[PDB]
Amino acid sequence: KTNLRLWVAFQMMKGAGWAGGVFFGTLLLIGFFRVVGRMLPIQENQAPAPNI
Amino acid sequence: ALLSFERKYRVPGGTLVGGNLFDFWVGPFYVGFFGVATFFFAALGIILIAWSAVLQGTWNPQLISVYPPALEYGLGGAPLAKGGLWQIITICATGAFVSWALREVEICRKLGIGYHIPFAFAFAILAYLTLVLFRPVMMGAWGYAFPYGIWTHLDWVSNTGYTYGNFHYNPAHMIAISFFFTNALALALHGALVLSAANPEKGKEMRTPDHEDTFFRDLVGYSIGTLGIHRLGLLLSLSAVFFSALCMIITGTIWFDQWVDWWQWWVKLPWWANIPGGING
Amino acid sequence: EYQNIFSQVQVRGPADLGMTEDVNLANRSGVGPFSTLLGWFGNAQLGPIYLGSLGVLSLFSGLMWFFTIGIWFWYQAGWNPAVFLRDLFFFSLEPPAPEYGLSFAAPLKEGGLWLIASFFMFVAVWSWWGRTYLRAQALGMGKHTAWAFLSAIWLWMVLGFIRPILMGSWSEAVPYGIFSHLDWTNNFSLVHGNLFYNPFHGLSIAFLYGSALLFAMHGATILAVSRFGGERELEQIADRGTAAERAALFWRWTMGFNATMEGIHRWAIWMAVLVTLTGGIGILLSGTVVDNWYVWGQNHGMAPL
Amino acid sequence: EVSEFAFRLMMAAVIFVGVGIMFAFAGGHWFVGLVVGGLVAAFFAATPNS
Amino acid sequence: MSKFYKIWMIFDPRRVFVAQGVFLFLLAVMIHLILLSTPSYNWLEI
Amino acid sequence: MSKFYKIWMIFDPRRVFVAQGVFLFLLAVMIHLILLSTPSYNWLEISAAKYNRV
Amino acid sequence: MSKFYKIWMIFDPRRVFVAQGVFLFLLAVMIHLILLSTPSYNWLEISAAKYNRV
Amino acid sequence: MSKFYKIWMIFDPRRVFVAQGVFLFLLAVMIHLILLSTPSYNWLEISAAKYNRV
Amino acid sequence: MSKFYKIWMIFDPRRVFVAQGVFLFLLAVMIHLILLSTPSYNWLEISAAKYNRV
Amino acid sequence: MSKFYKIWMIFDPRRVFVAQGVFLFLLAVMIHLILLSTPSYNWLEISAAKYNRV
Amino acid sequence: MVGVTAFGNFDLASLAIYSFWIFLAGLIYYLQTENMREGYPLENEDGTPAANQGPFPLPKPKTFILPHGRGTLTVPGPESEDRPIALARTAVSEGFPHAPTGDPMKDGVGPASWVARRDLPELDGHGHNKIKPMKAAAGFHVSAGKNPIGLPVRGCDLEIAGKVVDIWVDIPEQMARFLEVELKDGSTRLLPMQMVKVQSNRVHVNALSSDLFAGIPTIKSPTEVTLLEEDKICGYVAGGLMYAAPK
Amino acid sequence: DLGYTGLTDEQAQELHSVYMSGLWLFSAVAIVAHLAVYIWRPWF
Amino acid sequence: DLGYTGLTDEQAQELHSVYMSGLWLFSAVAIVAHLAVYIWRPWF
Amino acid sequence: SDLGYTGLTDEQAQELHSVYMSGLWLFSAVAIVAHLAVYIWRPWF
Ligand SMILES: CCCCCCCCCCCCCCCCCC(=O)OC[C@H](COP(=O)([O-])OCC(O)COP(=O)([O-])OC[C@@H](COC(=O)CCCCCCCCCCCCCCCCC)OC(=O)CCCCCCCCCCCCCCCCC)OC(=O)CCCCCCCCCCCCCCCCC
Ligand code: BCL
Ligand SMILES: COC(C)(C)C/C=C/C(C)=C/C=C/C(C)=C/C=C/C(C)=C/C=C/C=C(C)/C=C/C=C(\C)CC/C=C(\C)CCC=C(C)C
Ligand SMILES: COC(C)(C)C/C=C/C(C)=C/C=C/C(C)=C/C=C/C(C)=C/C=C/C=C(C)/C=C/C=C(\C)CC/C=C(\C)CCC=C(C)C
Ligand SMILES: COC(C)(C)C/C=C/C(C)=C/C=C/C(C)=C/C=C/C(C)=C/C=C\C=C(C)\C=C\C=C(/C)CC/C=C(\C)CCC=C(C)C
Ligand SMILES: [Fe+2]
Repeated sequence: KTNLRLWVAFQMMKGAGWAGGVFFGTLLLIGFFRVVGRMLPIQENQAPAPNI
Repeated sequence: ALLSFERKYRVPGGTLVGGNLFDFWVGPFYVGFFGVATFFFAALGIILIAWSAVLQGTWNPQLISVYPPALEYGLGGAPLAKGGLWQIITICATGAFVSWALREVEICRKLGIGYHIPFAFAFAILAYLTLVLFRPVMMGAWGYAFPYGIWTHLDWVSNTGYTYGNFHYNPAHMIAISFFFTNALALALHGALVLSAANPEKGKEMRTPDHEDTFFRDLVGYSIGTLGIHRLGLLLSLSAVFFSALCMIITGTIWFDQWVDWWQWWVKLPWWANIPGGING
Repeated sequence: EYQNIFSQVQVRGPADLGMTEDVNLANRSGVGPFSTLLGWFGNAQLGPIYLGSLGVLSLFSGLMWFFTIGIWFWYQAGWNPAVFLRDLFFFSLEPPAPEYGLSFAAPLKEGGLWLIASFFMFVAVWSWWGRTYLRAQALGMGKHTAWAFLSAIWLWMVLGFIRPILMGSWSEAVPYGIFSHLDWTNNFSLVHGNLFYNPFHGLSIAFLYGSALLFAMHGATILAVSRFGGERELEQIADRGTAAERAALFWRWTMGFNATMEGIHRWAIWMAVLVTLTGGIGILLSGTVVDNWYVWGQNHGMAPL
Repeated sequence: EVSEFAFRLMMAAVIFVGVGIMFAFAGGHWFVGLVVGGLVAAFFAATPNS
Repeated sequence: MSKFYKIWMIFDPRRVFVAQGVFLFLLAVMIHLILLSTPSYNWLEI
Repeated sequence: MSKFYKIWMIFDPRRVFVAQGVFLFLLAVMIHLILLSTPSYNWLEISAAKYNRV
Repeated sequence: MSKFYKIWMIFDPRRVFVAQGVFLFLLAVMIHLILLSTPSYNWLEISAAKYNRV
Repeated sequence: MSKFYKIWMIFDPRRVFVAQGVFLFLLAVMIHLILLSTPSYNWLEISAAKYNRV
Repeated sequence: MSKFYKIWMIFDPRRVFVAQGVFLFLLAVMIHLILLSTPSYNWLEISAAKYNRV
Repeated sequence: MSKFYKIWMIFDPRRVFVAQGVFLFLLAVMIHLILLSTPSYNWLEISAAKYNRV
Repeated sequence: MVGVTAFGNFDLASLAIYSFWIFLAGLIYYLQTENMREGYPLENEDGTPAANQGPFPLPKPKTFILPHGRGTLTVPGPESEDRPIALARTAVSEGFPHAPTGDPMKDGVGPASWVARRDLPELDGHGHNKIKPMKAAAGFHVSAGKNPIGLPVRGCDLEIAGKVVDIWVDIPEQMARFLEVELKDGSTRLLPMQMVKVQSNRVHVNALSSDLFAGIPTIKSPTEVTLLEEDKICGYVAGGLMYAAPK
Repeated sequence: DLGYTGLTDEQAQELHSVYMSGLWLFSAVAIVAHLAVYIWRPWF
Repeated sequence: DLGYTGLTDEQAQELHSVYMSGLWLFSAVAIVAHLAVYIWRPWF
Repeated sequence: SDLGYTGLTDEQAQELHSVYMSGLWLFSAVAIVAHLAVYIWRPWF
């Protein structure tokens, strides 16, 4: 049944699309924090490594 | 297996992902979709901690430490034995925490209660993510995060604090500490009051909420009430964690010097900057 | 959508004077004003406050302590209101110098006035503890508040009275200032190695984080089940309802085990008295038994060595 | 829809920022702006218009 | 594989498909980040 | 040995299959990460050394 | 020791089977990790040294 | 000595058996860890030194 | 002294037996740890020195 | 002096017995640790010096 | 006492830490045993006692003396549900949900469950009813919020279900507890105040749709509400969230 | 016929046929991508 | 005669038959992969 | 009498224990063969 095939595809796509939206949203958030750290004067004032 | 009243509450509904799939219990625990996810992530993290202990060469649980990548790696990958395992464990810990929160949401909506507990947990998850993700990403490297060890993450705390002189001169730090101390005080007082009403002098009847109200009105002249005390506890805990997250996020990103030096803006206010007396004059 | 964080309607009636179990009603005051802000968050009524003999003692001694510290701050400011406001948080009453030991011969400017203020504070705090005990007794309640306060008093006594005597010097004690006692804690950790490696420090921090964790958990649970009248816990103990059952089942399905409407309060009181009790022990051990906590950790498998 | 309290809070925040910049320029220090703006914003937000 | 189809009389096909889509996407992401973290195969670097 | 089918008389197949999938995937990922952690059997670095990619 | 089957009148087989499966898996992982921690029994390193892999 | 069976009238067998199993396993693990911690009874190092496994 | 059995009309026999078992095991472990920490009476090190196993 | 039995009509025997046992054990352990801390009465060191177990 | 060890590295700090570990184990045991005073012994899903009961033994009974001659309560004790539960097993094996036989909100199962509390009103410290309608409460009035009396009540289906006529007030705490809502048929229902949002020109009940307002359990006496009636009402209104999701 | 899901035997057979079709198509796509990557840069 | 799941004897026997089929298929794939790895790079 | 906590009779307990012992002995035999292989490969005594 072709409708059965397309329904399986639709459920698979729903799961994959929800997961991808979440993961890419997190990746965008990481890029946001990275860019706003680039604008900050962190490059001038750099802290020492706290793990010894 | 079940509590004497548990049977009527175990009904088929309230899931977020999946349906009758994963809608069952394992002993006392509820294991939905996010129960499976939480178990997977937590087991992976624990085995990876043990394997890092194997790599490091120690079996003492107080000496086991999993270190972030060195600063030379920036925000990229690292070799597994030199910071990759820390990154994998961080991803697993984040997944375990978020799946735990979502499982709690599923339980909340199966039982018909409000979602206060997952929200409160999300505050702690955000504090952890501030320490492990947001601050290192702004600062430019994964090596500004803390290691996964019982006594070495305390070394991270000590070194990070002493980079900026004495750390409890950070103002948001002061607010967070005040909230933490106030919260512990409120918790002690609340537990003691409820117990004293429920457990009066021997041979007496149980006290009522009027007796509790009267006890604190006699003591301090004000009683906040039962709803009030529970709101106060929730907000005190969340405000403590929020202000700790703030004081850390502004620490290596906006501030760079000793905090005791930050407090000089009040002293150098123009109308008393030069008056010759006291401590700063 | 209503999260029950703030009241949305506020009602006022006649003020509640309280119970009359065996309280001496002549020692009470009248009811104070009602406050709408407190009504938004909790109860609006202020008062009546009980003030008996132990209350007079506590008020007098605490007032004298506050006044002594304030007059010293005014002396340090040069009697200048502007300097007093500017260098507030910088003034301090310091304890005697280490040369004087435990003796009471230190001058007023050096450490004598600190001793006077400390006597006033000691009397005030112990009389307040007695007041909490007697206020619990008058109403017929148990004395749980008194013993939790006794834990807090134990830490306060170790910090200010017991450890200076074991160390043999009043200079070991805490100054009366805002930034000064913070500098005191930092120097205490530095002199004694690393206070992170004090194990009772670690237990105290565990129980402080535990108080925050537990009481966020508990406040959130009571707010979540308050749609069933969960906040009236004293009758959920006597008549278990659906609120207590749903709370227990939430925590049992989540983390495998749960509590009662009363056992959770036992957990709460113990989780807070433990932070203060372990802290007292850890401070008493510092300097008298261990002079360097990092070396102790190295010898006890906590540091790499 | 938004509540009257919510509107008061939005406008209190914008008034806080505005008056803060305003009196941080007028006075020599940012603390003057913070104090005046926070007092005005608190007074504005504590008095919902309904 | 004679009678593997009987797995669908054990589990709901819709929910299995959604969960399997989630699993496949997360596995792909895992393998891709493993590849990126290596100095070689980092196609963005080249 | 011929009587082992009676394990399904004790355990419902749904929970068992869920747990078995979780366990098997976890074990596979664990073994792969252990192999990637060692200089030898890190097939990516072995390939890089063999083909002089550096 | 011919009446040991009566343990199944004391303990429910399903609880026992689950608990012992967890116990056996964890014990196996523990022993393997101990052997991997020992340089003279870390078979990965032994094979790398035997076949001259650096 | 012949009346020790009456202990089962005092104590519930289920909890006794569970606690005894946990205690025995933990005692065995503790003794094994103690032996592994001593250089003269770590049988893995002893084998590594008897057979020349540097 | 012949009337010490009356202690069992004062103390619950089941609570006493559990408290006593915990107490006795903890005391035994503590004494063994004390003896292991003294270089004399550490039987493992004594045997190692006696048989030249170092 | 012959009426001290009357103490048992104002104190409950169970509380007294439990408190007495806890207090006695703690006192004895404290005194033993004090003696072990002093080198003059550390019998494990006196015996070692007597028989030259060093 | 610095450096003074009894044996090995065992000094007063080690003594203190081991003493604390023993005390903490004992205290955790005590706390869990005190927690075990409700819902035990554990049961099978067919009601019989469970073979497995747990590591912690059941505590000795303790007795509460309830105020106002309400009696005593001994816990742990013999606790029965005392109400029929309209649920059916979906699996022979344990660990699976139980399905409602009929109407779950009517039958009171799942998120719509209620407990057979006492059929008496809850009392204050003087013996009067704790909760009273604001008309019965002498000297009470709405102080500082949006007064809901007269506002239309709207269910989750965008339709009007009645109007607010009175507020039921907790006299000792001086807080509002219930909203009295008159329906189309001239009958009043009580809504928990924690379950309604008081907007500018309406009261919104998200948990319950307009028709379902008719099925809220009523109170037999107009001037007071007992603990059983509070459980019935609150359970129904809360279960509306799960069982009124369609429409 | 345990039938915890409500599908009959024939429904399960038909759905498994379509699911096998998809699994093999996905396998082919993954195989061709792997062959491309192996030609570009082998990992053995 | 003992039953905890509601499966009959034959139902459990058939479930075990197909479960063994899947287990043996999975194990055969595992052996082939292990043989390939061992030929590629032995670990003994 | 029976002394039953799980509701198993004697016959059900015997049949369950027989099958459990079969499984235990198979697991143990596999472990023994594994230990023989390891000991030939690298003896630890
Ligand atoms: C071998 C070493 C290990 C040792 C232990 C190992 C033994 C095995 C494990 C044992 C552990 C058991 C734990 C279970 C206790 C739970 C009992 C309970 O909560 O309810 C029962 C009972 C009342 O239950 P209830 O049902 O609510 O009663 C209602 C009543 O009807 C009406 O109410 P009420 O009027 O009767 O009173 C209510 C209150 C009542 O309970 C009490 O009365 C407590 C009394 C105060 C504590 C005693 C210290 C005070 C100083 C002594 C002077 C006064 C002594 C006389 C007290 C008057 C009693 C008549 O009940 C409470 O729940 C209060 C809870 C909070 C108590 C916190 C007290 C902390 C004070 C801090 C003192 C710091 C100074 C020294 C610090 C240590 C020094 C290094 O409460 C208690 O019995 C409390 C026990 C107090 C424990 C004291 C702490 C020990 C600290 C040691 C730390 C570890 C040492 C490591 C350092 C070593 C350094 C070298
Ligand atoms: C550089 C600084 C050092 C350090 C130095 C110290 C020292 C020194 C001490 C602590 C102590 C504590 N520290 Mg430390 N601490 C460090 C790092 C940390 C970190 C961290 C994340 O890094 C954390 C979470 C903590 C946490 C803690 C707490 C658990 C604990 C204090 C309990 C308390 O409530 O005290 C506050 C409560 C009191 C003092 C009790 C007060 C009770 C009395 C009765 C109140 C009288 C009030 C008076 C009458 C008021 C009038 C008021 C008006 C009526 C309004 N520390 C580092 C390593 N910390 C204490 C402790 O116990 O350690 C073992 C302590 O003494
Ligand atoms: C650190 O330690 C290291 C990693 C170094 C080594 C330590 C290692 C360990 C501890 C390894 C563990 C090895 C184990 C214990 C492996 C377990 C392997 C198993 C038990 C695999 C199971 C394979 C079974 C499989 C895939 C399932 C086949 C089942 C099927 C397709 C489904 C059956 C289809 C059905 C049933 C229809 C039924 C329905 C009706 C109506 C009849
Ligand atoms: C650090 O210390 C080290 C690790 C170095 C050394 C210390 C070591 C220790 C402490 C080692 C512990 C070794 C132990 C204690 C091992 C336990 C081994 C056991 C006891 C294994 C049990 C194996 C049982 C197995 C596989 C079960 C086979 C059972 C079956 C299939 C179940 C069949 C029974 C059935 C199905 C019910 C069917 C009948 C009916 C009527 C339905
Ligand atoms: C205009 O403003 C006026 C002048 C009207 C008043 C304003 C006043 C001010 C600015 C007051 C300042 C209050 C402050 C800043 C207080 C600082 C209080 C702190 C922060 C204390 C912090 C740690 C203190 C600790 C642990 C104290 C422990 C004290 C003790 C146990 C008491 C010990 C009692 C004993 C030592 C001495 C024994 C001698 C005799 C005769 C018994
Ligand atoms: Fe509470």
